[PDB]
Amino acid sequence: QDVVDLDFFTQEPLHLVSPSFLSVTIDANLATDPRFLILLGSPKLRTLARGLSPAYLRFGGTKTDFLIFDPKKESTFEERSYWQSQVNQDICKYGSIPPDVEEKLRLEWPYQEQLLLREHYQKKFKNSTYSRSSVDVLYTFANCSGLDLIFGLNALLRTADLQWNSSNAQLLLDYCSSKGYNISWELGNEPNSFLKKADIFINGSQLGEDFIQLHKLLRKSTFKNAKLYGPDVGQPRRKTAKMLKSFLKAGGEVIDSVTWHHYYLNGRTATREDFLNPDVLDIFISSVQKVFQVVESTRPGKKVWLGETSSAYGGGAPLLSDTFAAGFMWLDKLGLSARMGIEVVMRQVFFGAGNYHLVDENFDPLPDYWLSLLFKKLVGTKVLMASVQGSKRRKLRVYLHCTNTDNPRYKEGDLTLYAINLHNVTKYLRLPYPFSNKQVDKYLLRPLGPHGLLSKSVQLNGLTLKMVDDQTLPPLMEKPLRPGSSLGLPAFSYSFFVIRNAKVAACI
Ligand SMILES: *[C@@H]1O[C@H](CO)[C@@H](O[C@@H]2O[C@H](CO)[C@@H](O[C@@H]3O[C@H](CO)[C@@H](O)[C@H](O)[C@@H]3O)[C@H](O)[C@H]2NC(C)=O)[C@H](O)[C@H]1NC(C)=O
Ligand SMILES: *[C@@H]1O[C@H](CO[C@@H]2O[C@@H](C)[C@@H](O)[C@@H](O)[C@@H]2O)[C@@H](O)[C@H](O)[C@H]1NC(C)=O
Ligand SMILES: *[C@@H]1O[C@H](CO)[C@@H](O)[C@H](O)[C@H]1NC(C)=O
Ligand SMILES: *[C@@H]1O[C@H](CO)[C@@H](O)[C@H](O)[C@H]1NC(C)=O
Repeated sequence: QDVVDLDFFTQEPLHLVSPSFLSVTIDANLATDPRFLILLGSPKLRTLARGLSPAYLRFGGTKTDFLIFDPKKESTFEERSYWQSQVNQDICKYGSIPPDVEEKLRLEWPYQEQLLLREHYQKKFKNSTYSRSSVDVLYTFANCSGLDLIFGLNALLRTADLQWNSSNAQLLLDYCSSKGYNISWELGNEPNSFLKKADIFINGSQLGEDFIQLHKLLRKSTFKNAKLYGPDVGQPRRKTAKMLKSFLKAGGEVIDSVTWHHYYLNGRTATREDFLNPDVLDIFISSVQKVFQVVESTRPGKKVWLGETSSAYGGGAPLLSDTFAAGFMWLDKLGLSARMGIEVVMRQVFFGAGNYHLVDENFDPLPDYWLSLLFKKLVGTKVLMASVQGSKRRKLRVYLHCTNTDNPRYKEGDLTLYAINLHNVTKYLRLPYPFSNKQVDKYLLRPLGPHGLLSKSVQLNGLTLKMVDDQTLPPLMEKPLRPGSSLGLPAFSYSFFVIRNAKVAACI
């Protein structure tokens, strides 16, 4: 019997996630050579980013601590040409990249991506500077896409006696004020590895004092209520958890959320079997619990965010992080993050170097994009609970929220269920009373073509998902089911199910 009874716990929300729960990053290394930020002027990338609104866009990464704002930095032919074409034009409606500039940057980009990835793996970072125009590219991309920019400041600018030197930050904050920019801030990226990356050790008490310093600058700015997030530590291995604890004790008062990072695997060694292994999926739960321990003992009730996360570190697992098979880790991470109290999850990366990107080198969406878009359209902020009967929940993983209220097909009280089947056979889910004779809309994702799970193309209810054109996402078409029918989930797949007229009081 491959028929599994669901239990639903709908009486009240377990947690409330932000409307921006599914958020994204742009790696700070896109600014190593700032010409490549102009790729963010693509109308195709804008269309795709808009599909994920509301969301935060976090500009950060290892390079956050090797970037220096220079208000007099010279621009390049690419940058000068891009900005010259936007003059006297509504950039959000009509902005594009000049075709010569677009062609050149796209020819150079695969070399650049190799450089960025190898620089990362060798841990040989140099300081580089970025201009006012670079800031403007990031700001307008985010603003035109309906995203909220979070900008990571360089925490390795240091005085003689090991204190953060805030003078470059001040330059930047003043520039942003003078343009009317609504930006939230971070300081430093993965401070736990500063010793390896820069042979400077900054401990968490000191980093907290640095955050205190920054908060004081933000209070004196024209944007007095700008938000401040930190400390963007790596996942909570012993020394990292100790550093998080000391940081929160010293600087925990001035941060609006606690940010940490997670990757399941080393991209160099990850296997196909690891991507489908529920034991790999389950280790994320240990990371989450350790984080909440540190936070509850120092700043209880403080919001906890995943500030940078994906399948595999080192730029992603080649031939795996950009596939349908990467969806199991991504959907499960969202499911668990919601159910365990994480308020925002920031996906490394929307676009950029690596293959854990949502959108590729030709600005085409990967399967994880489509998964993210369907999640955004269907899943609401109120987290409920589901479970499967029989204590084999490892391979059939289920999550339940109120249906997204912004969705015009659905109404107050409707439920969105989502489910992952990691068995090698089809499973059938039976809804419990009082949801057992309802109209249900199915949204089943399956990979397209001969590579099966390793495909980079995906179908929704048997229709290939593809952008209509550069300005247009497709409709995501439900498959209505017979009332009372069980919910069928093929081997190695994932699906959403919207329970219509469910009338759940908690979702109203
Ligand atoms: C976290 O990092 C800070 C460094 O920013 C450490 O603070 C420093 O700690 C040492 C104590 O071992 C201080 O050295 C002492 O200085 C006094 C003079 O002020 C001198 O009388 C002592 O003989 C000794 O040399 C140093 O001043 C201090 N710096 C600051 C700015 O406070 C801190 O100890 C570290 N904490 C942990 C738990 O690792
Ligand atoms: C499939 O997985 C097996 C273990 O899973 C169990 O058996 C399968 C057929 C389903 O009934 C599932 O619900 C069970 O949890 C492995 O031992 C077996 O080697 C695998 N079979 C194939 C054909 O790959
Ligand atoms: C980067 O520049 C800052 C100040 O401009 C300096 O303190 C730091 O040591 C430099 N680091 C590297 C790795 O070049
Ligand atoms: C901070 O950095 C600025 C700009 O590089 C430098 O001129 C200044 O001396 C530094 N301040 C301290 C307190 O070290």
